[PDB]
Order: sequence, then structure tokens, then C-alpha cells
Amino acid sequence: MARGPKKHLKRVAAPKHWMLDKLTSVFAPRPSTGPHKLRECLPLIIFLRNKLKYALTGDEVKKICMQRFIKIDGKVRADITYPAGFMDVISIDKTGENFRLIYDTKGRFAVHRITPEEAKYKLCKVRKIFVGTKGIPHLVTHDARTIRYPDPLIKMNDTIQIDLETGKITDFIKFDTGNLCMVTGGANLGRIGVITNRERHPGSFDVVHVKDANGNSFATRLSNIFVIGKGNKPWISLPRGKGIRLTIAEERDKRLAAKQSSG
Amino acid sequence: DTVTIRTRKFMTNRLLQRKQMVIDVLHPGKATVPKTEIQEKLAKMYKTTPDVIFVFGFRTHFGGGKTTGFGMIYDSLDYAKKNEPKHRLARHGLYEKKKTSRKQRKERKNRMKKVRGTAKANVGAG
Amino acid sequence: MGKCRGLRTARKLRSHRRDQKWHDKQYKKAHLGTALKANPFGGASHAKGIVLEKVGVEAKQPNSAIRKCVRVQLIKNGKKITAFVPNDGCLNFIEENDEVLVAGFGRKGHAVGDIPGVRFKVVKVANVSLLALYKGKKERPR
Amino acid sequence: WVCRKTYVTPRRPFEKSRLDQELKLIGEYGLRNKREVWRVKFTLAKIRKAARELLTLDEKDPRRLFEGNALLRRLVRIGVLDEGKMKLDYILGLKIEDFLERRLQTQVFKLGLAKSIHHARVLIRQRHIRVRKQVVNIPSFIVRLDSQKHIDFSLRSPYGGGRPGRVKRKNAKKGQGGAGAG
Amino acid sequence: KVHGSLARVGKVRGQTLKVAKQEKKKKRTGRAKRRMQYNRRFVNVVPTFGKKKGPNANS
RNA sequence: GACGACCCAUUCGAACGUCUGCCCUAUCAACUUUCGAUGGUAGUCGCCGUGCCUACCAUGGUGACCACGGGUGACGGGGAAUCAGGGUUCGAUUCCGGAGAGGGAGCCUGAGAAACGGCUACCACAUCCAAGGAAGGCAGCAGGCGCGCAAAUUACCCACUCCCGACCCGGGGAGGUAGUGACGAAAAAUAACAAUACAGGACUCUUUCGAGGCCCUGUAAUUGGAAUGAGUCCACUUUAAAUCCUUUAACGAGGAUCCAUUGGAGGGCAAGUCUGGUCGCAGCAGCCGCGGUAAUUCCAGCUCCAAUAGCGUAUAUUAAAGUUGCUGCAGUUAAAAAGCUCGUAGUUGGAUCUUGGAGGGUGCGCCGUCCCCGCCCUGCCUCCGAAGCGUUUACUUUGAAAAAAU
Repeated sequence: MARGPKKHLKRVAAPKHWMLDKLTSVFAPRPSTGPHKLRECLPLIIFLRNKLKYALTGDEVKKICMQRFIKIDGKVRADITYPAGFMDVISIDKTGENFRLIYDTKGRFAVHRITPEEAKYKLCKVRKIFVGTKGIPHLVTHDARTIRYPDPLIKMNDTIQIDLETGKITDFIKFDTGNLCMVTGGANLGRIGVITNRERHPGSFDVVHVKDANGNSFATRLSNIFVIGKGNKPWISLPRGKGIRLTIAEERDKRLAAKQSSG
Repeated sequence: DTVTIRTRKFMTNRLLQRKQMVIDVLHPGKATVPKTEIQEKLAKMYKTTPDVIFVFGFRTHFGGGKTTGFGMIYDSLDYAKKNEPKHRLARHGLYEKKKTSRKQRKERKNRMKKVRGTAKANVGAG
Repeated sequence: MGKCRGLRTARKLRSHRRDQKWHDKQYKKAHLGTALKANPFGGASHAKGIVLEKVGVEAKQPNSAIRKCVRVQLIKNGKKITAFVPNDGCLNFIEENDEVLVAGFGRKGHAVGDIPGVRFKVVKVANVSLLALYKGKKERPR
Repeated sequence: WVCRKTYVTPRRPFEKSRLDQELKLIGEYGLRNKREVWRVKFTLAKIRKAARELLTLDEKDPRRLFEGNALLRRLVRIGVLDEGKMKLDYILGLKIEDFLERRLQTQVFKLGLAKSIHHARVLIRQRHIRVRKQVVNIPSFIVRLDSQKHIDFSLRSPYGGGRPGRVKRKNAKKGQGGAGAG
Repeated sequence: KVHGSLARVGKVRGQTLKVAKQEKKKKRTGRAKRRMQYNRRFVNVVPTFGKKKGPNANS
């Protein structure tokens, strides 16, 4: 300990949702410092060699990266343990694949190919909205991108379509009763749904009652709610499953029925 | 007794210049098969040639007559020679290289540390 | 029922129990750390010492025999202890100034049988196992 | 590196009545030791305990439904259990033979291809038995339902074909060197 | 209260005329031996209702 | 095609601050401050809060709801073991948080250290010396001494897993890899099938004698064909390279083996109403008890039992133990109601304030049976939302927040 920043991760003390095995070694990658908090991220190495199967070694993951093969949000990233995350793009070119890091209904970064457009833009949730220096205002998104001069409607918890080459917000969505939502943490991590209610507490802690396209209702902390568009009208790709969440029995019913017969 | 080399789970992996797949080798009833026989035999299914089809892993199963492994076949012999683990290239008659075995070298370096800069001095001393 | 029954009265019940636990001998022994403090063996299971002398001890009635123990100074704490030497003629095998591995009876610290004030038994000499010695698997090395 | 024990000994140790019972089981069931039985008395007690818990739960109770049905389906795949059973109320009223009956050893008897729970175990432990592409030497196995049909001698053990036997082949060359020539 | 002697220590062990080991058979490997036990005990083992009998009897 | 900088945010953090939960002890009952104990007020200090420190000024703060003091086979937790249920005990130790690197104290650098594979003093230890000097800290990896009941190689590699650096390229006793390894856990070999040969029992036939007969087990007699790795071994696999496993040509099972053990056989307690020997001797025996001349307890064999690649023994502790008793103890006489009453804390407290008809789950062959629900035979006010907004709670109920391993 106690004099400085930790540089190692004991594997096992890594986040479950990477789904690294128990045996293999002692240490997991441990996310570099970056645009996404370490728990809530997906080090490229895990993406290249743990989800996509392009790499075997970590030696290979590096060999891939140094080529420049891979861009995150458009701008070649060359670090093994780069902390990619929710709403990130990731583009492997000489292979033609665009993927958006967005959740399972398990709560696992999903392998989700997106079109060669779309790859252009990402939706960021506003975290803070700011009068910076010289009297300029700025918004700050989840992914740690600061955009100056935003339009005055935009308020904390709203979301915001960023261009991506250029930065540049190219509109927005208000947080209001009835907006489509993505759940980014906690028990309900991955469930998508409309809203219904925000219960408000002074001092601390606002809950958001969500209802899914199945009249399934649930709550989380406001911190955990991300706005992604208008009911039935997401502003991004959703992964197969539309973040639905099915009981372990329903889940069994689908698994045996779709196959050992049903094509 | 004929064999049969079967390549399961294929991936075309451009960003490392090679097609990577499992190798499933039936040998019905004896055991086995040479790594060299396997690379020769594969070389002719993927239209590639031996020296681009590295092969590794491998464990004959339980009781006899099968062996599952893993193979790679590289699009440029250059691309292999560079994407390549070095120990892999060494294994067949194209790569070999220097040993030590390691503590002789560490000892050399620690001897060198004593001596102010120069150090080349320490090289002539080792 | 000798014991309040109020929803509140956790503290009285909890504490009344703490007070009576003492009478338990196993409990008290453990809390007073007696095994560390009084006992010849440390609070360990076995203990090795040097043989001072060989005793023929006078088995209690209604039994009648000469028992055959050694007196041993435990190296660990110089404590003086007498230990039984089991089986037929096995004294034979331990000599004065010997060394020996001693162990409890299996009585909880309470002497065994007719054998009076002896609470331990020899197990090894020749570092070498009375059993292996008695059988003649192994010898009185030297 | 996690590990667990697979058997449990009985509280008590000398109850003629229990000992006889176990011996009859070893005999019918070409078993090797008491542990061999104890291992199953243990397997069963946990199943029964699993069952009993479940049976105390409300029916329809997502926890009772989801895990009850699973325990049953698992118990049926192995033939251990049957449908009306195939509810929890019936596993409660079940027993050890029902498991013991599914091991290799007794099957290789049960269709001629051994004629002894005996013969069976030495056959199995000696590599002359595949469960369809795979030799299985574990007289201890547990033959799954739709796997019952695929059990047969192996591709090379002699029956199963393949020359003779390191001892049969000795005998062929046993009538060869002397009685043929010098 | 101790005084006394040991002269006699080991008197019976040393007076007990040694016996051969003799010999004979191997008894059987694991499960096979269990099998012989089960047939001798239970198959064998038919028993009579003789009001019982024994395992290590003479005449 | 080959890094700096200012300021802000970010990320990894840091440092402090909230509560609520900790072992034993009263043969520890009052404690804490003139070397600040508790508070005011202002400053100095610190990254910053703060008696941190200092002045002045108050005289506080804590305690039977166990403070204070002392003790400790106390690092704390996730966890582990023991399974009715309740519980009972452990936790140094693969993770998290905290602490230290001979003992003590100080400090430099740097964003981060009060760092010891930095330094510096003393203190305790040890070393070299040509005797003036000079250099050191395995609670890092191996190894060694001492200690003990007790614990492995002075071995190989950065290929895996990851880390660091100027770094794809180097470096890593992190870590992997082999060796030792009955903590302990999994799989489970040391021999299967006929035949004669026989030894036998339910079945049938017969008045009986007697004979047949199915199911077979032994038990020899050897046969007779039928078998597999344990070893050994071309080849090949494993992998950084090897080993072993998992792979196999050539070999490898007639018993005298390719040879299974460790405790028990009087009771509890499974198994000698033995044979030789001894004669309350040697020994056995947790306990009860055996042995003093027909010893089923000994000492040996023979024989048999039990657990079985394991088994005995000692010991901490747990279960058993409703012998610590919540659940769920006893106290007239068995171990145990104070001689009696008052009585504070604590505990404990009377009655009495609102009253069929269909919707949805799974069984049985369009019919119904059996739950569950708003009903029949109850937030006010502000003036649908919003807001006002709560009389306090405990309780219980429904959510979120809830490390992974386990």
C-alpha cells in the first residue's frame, strides 16, 4: 500500500462482467486511466482477445494495436489496457467492422456490430453543465468529453448526440416522463424501457421508475439511468433482445424450444 | 490408415494476416500424427503450403484414435515472420536463436554496474 | 423459566449466560488459558524431553504391578514430568539421559488406569518409535 | 483450486442390520468397498435434502418452480427418476438402487456383453467398452438415457476386432516357432 | 513406595516360545474380496434356522 | 515519418468527516487538564477540516445503557469447519482494508514515500583491515543456523498471465514451469469367463426308498481358451525447451505372484463359550474390568471381524451435550431460592377512541375444483399534476444501494 497509485489488478478482484476465467494467472488487465471509470470499462485487450477472438496471446493483442488496426471513437488508440466503454465505437478497418459497446441484459459489454454509418456518432449523457473561463459555458458527458457553447436548453441528465469526427453536439434529448432509457448499472443493468417516474429526494438519491415494452416495472438510482431516445425510437442500435430481461424459466423455455429441432 | 484432417471453427483474421482454426485429426485406431505430417496435410486444403500453416496445442484424446489441436496459416510468409511468436518460427527449420542460459548474462550486467559509466570496460571483463 | 421474557431484555439474558458459562470447566479452562499457563506440555500435543531416571511405580489397588515410567525434563520449559513406558520390556529401550517424545494419555490431562500420577506416555526414542523398536522393525540405533 | 468431499460415513458404525444391507448392495453391485456404498448413501442424502427443501416452498414460487423443475429434469435425464415422480413429491419417496442401477458395470451385464457384474468391472477398467466414440474406463460412469444404445466394445480390443491379445498373440507364435520350424 | 524391582521386566515376552509365521494363501483384491465376503456371508449364507451359529467357531 | 508548458475538468486515487456492529475482565467503579482534559475566540500551521499548536477566556466532557483501567493462543473483514431448526467454534494464511521491514527517531527527493533491495544518528547485532579506516541488514526467492510437534529446489523461463520503461523489440524469484509433497480432496489396479469335477437348496415325480430338475455358488482339479496397465519402450504429443498426464508399435499376469495394509475379536463393540505358553507375573485395560494353573480379555499362532491405498495414535476444538439449555435446564429432599423487607437503576405494566359477482395463477375430461382481488348480501389542505407534507417512532411490507472468490 500506502504511498501511491495501484498498478496491478489481482484477477478475481477484476469486474465479473469481463468474464475472465478463474485459473490462467493471478492478474487481470487493469484499465489504464481514460474516458471511462475502471469498473465500467472494457480494456481493448479483453475486446480483441477475450470477446472477438482475434488475439490469443496478450503478445498478439499488442502486435495488432501497434499496426494501428483499431480506432476507438475515430482516433487510433494504441494502448493494451485502454478503458473503452458505453457508447464507444471501436472500428477495425482492414476487416470492415464497426462495433458499439452497449450492454447485454446480463450486464455484459455486448459484441454488437453497427453499420459503417452510425459509427460516426455516439450518444453521451450530460454529467455537468458549466460556466467555464471567460464566461463560456460547457457540458461534460459521461465519456469525459467537454464541449463548449452548448445550447442553453441542455441540462444535467439530458443526453446529447455528438458528431465524432469533430466533437460537436448535433442535437439532444430532454429527460422527461416517457423517454426511452438504457440502464447502465446495478441490478437492472441492461434493461431498456420508457420512464414513468422520477422520485426526487433532497439531500440525495433520485430513483427512476422504469417500465419496459412488456409492462415490466423496476426502479434504479438516477445515476443509473441513461436516455437514448423516444419510446419505440432508440437513437442507436439496440443489441438483440432489446434489453428485455426474461425469467430463468422463460429463458429455459426459449433455449430448449429454439433447438434440437426448431431451425 | 488414411487419417483425415478436419479444420473446425475457422476464422479469417486479416489484422494478423492469417486464417486460424482448430485441427481435428482422426487416426481411427493407432495413435497419432506428426506435426510435420499435419502441416503438410493441411498445406493442401487451404491452398497455402506448409511454411504458412503453423500448428500447435494438441492432445490425443482418451483411449485412442483422435487428436485435437490448433493451426494458423499465414497470408504472407512475411506476415507470419512478423506476426509470428519467435519461438514458433524457431521450432521449424526457419527460426533458431541464442541462449544463455540467463544468469550468466545477469551476472555480467551486475558486474558492469560497479564501474562508472564506461561499462564497455565491464563488457571486456565478462 | 427463571429468566425474564421481555422483548427488551436481551442484555440481561445475554449477560446472565456470560456469567454462568464459567462454571463449565472446558469453557473456563479455555478462557483462562490454563493450557498455556499451568500445563507441562505447552498447549501443544506432544513434547520432547531428556530421561532423568527410571521409576518402577506401584499400581493402585485393587491392581498390583510395577508400572515402569521414566522421569523426563522437557526441553521446552525445563519442566519435570514422569511418563509411562508402554508394552513388554520396553523400558529396556530407554536409557538415562535419552531424549524422548511424550504424549498425552488421551484422558484430558487426567492420569490413566491404575497408573498413579502419571499423565503422559513415551512414543519415540532413537528418535525412533518404541513400536518399531518393540517389534524389531528398527533398532536402538547407535 | 476449490474441492469437496463426495461421501459421508454413517453416524454409527456397527448396526448389523445396516451392514448386511450394504453387503447385499456390494454383491448385486459388483461394488468394491463400503465407501463405494457410502459414496452413494451420501449422494442420495443431499438429493433428498435438496428435494425436501423445495417441497416446503410454495408451488408457482419462481424459486420453487425454476429449481424444482430443474432438479427433476436432471434426475430424469439420468433415468434415475420417472414423471409422476418427475414431481418433488415423488423424489421424497425414492432410493439408492435407483442410482446404483445406472452405473456402467451393471449394464455390461444387463445386455449379455458381460454376463456378470464382475466381468463387467474388469471389462470396463480394461478398456474394452466405448460409449460411442469414446472408451470409458470408469466402472463408476452413469449412463444417460439416450446414451444407453451407444455402449459397445471398442474399436480395438480384440473383441471389437483387432489382431488378438498381447497374450493371444503370444500363443499364435507359441505354435509358430517350435511346431512350424527351428 | 517404589523401591522394589524390575528384574522381571519382559519375562513373558522372552519366555513365550516364538512361533513360525507357516503360511499360506493371499486373500483377494478389493472388490473381489468384498464379493467373496458377500457370497460367503449371504449367498453362502443360506443359513439354517439352527437357532444360529458362528464365524470363528471350533467344534 | 521521427516531448514540454499554464489553467480547468476527467481518470486512477489520496487525506479526513457520518453512523451502526467488536473478545475477556468489577479480585478494574468513578475517570479525564497546568506538559489541553471538554468549549469559546483569534491567529499561526497543514492540501485542507480540527486544541494541530498557541494566547486569552470559560470549567468543561464520560460513566451501572460498563465508561476509565487491565488482560489477550486479538490484525480486522469476505470467508472456514461443525449440518434438525436454533446454533457452536475459527479466521495469521491465494481477496479486500490496515500495519511493518534488526529496534527507535529524523529527513531528502518527488505529484505520490516519513521508503529502509534511500539515507542519517543513536541503540542492539554482525563484518573486513596492512588497525588508520571501511563497508551491512532474507517478516523478497532459494538455501543455512537456532527453535521446536511441525513444514520442500542453493533447479528452468519471461512463452502463458500481467506490470513497468524511451519500450511492439528490453527487463521482471511478479508470475508461469518442473523437483519435494499420503495437509487434504477426485478417479480406483493388485485379477474376469466356461468346462469336467464335485458340495449343496426352493421346483417336480414317487406310498416311501429313490430319481429328474432351475438357480447356480463355492472348491479343487488343472484345463481351456478369453483379457489390461503398473513397469519397460521406437515414435509422437505436452511446452519457452522439457517432464508427467492424456498417445502407442515391440515387451509386460498360472500364483512361490507384477506378493495390501492397519487396528480389533470379554462388555460398550462389529469378532475365538480357540491351541501352545505363562499364573493378579509380564502385560491388557479411555471406562467397567481381565490374569492368584481347564485365561473366549495377556503373549504368540490359527482363525475371524472392520475400515481398505489407506489405517492406527496424540491434541486443539466441534458435534453428540436439552452436561450452559433463545428455541430448550435445574434449584422441597439430588449440586442450587439471600433470614427478612424497603428500594434506585433496569426490566415489566388494565380496560377504552374506524363501522354471491366476476379479473388472474395448475389440475382433472365446453364444463368445472382450489388461492388471489375491488364489492355487495378510509390522507387532509392547499385550490390531474403540482404543491403544501407529514404527529413522532419502533415494527413490518415493497424497492433501490448492495465486491469477486466463496
